[PDB]
Amino acid sequence: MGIKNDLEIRLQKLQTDASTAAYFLIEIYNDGNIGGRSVIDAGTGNGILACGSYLLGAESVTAFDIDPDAIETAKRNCGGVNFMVADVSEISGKYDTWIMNPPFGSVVKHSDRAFIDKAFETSMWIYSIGNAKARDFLRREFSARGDVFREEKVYITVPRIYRHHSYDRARIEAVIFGVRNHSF
Amino acid sequence: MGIKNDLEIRLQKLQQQGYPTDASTAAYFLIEIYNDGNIGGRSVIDAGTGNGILACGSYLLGAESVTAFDIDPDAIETAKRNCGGVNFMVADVSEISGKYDTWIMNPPFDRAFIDKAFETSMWIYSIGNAKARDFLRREFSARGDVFREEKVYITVPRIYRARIEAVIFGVRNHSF
Repeated sequence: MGIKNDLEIRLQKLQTDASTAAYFLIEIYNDGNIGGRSVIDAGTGNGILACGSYLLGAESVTAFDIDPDAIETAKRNCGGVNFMVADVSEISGKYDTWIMNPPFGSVVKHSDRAFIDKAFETSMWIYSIGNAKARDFLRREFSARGDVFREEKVYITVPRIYRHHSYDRARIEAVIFGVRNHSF
Repeated sequence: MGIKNDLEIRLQKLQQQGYPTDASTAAYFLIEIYNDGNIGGRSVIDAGTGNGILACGSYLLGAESVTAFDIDPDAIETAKRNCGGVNFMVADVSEISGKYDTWIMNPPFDRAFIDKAFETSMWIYSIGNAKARDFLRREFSARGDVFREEKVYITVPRIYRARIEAVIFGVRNHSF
């Protein structure tokens, strides 16, 4: 029932939710940036975005996280992916596409800019999905080093257990960025 | 001791299964690329990988990522056993389309592999029979800067002397 649904069910077998992850990845795929491409997934966590890229036919997929426990789980989820434990400062290879899922929001740190800097020194096509609170900062930074062809609003549910009132909004705002590196 | 010697012994233990570049020459070749700074922490692609010796060697030298392809399914199966940390795949060179820091090949001389190398990688290396030296030099010099064209000898059985003249090419892509 569509590539998004077909991918989603494969992601659900693994140990961003599967629907959102599938949506995000299919966009990159339709842009022509997954299939037959070398891809690197930064801050891979359980590896869902890396496994998804592999499932979509990426020529090669590399993924890293600072947490060894996350990598241990990721490797079992999809062995075909080149998973590694590493700090972003350690990344030094070249890849067609860079994917990341930034946790930071309003407050930016040395690390937050570290991922952006590394992305532009590493890949031609850069994608990010995360909190919409970093929207202004990210757009500014991405547009200063590349062409932002995508800045899309996507809604993420906030469990009621994390809400402070019945009249509060049920779904916060996230943002998807797609950028073409000015460098290579 | 010796980085070259250590790698050589490791590569020799690799299963042949499916003139091959001997472990010594392979180690020598890869160490040159490593010292050029194009293996360690880099994304490497080994074209026509065979039993995967050059791909496994690149992995053992700390490549950040290694991809390798061959049109022979049995070679790829043996390669995967030799070093599972490498992204081995069955494929014709025409199907390759990703970008990598470094392209490594061992041509049995085909412009097909050469064209793909220049389309995909910043650094291009080749090792093979010295008789293809003129052909390859012409092909490489047009789309890149040849910084290495070295004569070396590969150890081979006498059944077919025990040495054959080979040539090593190191090229920097004009592109990228």
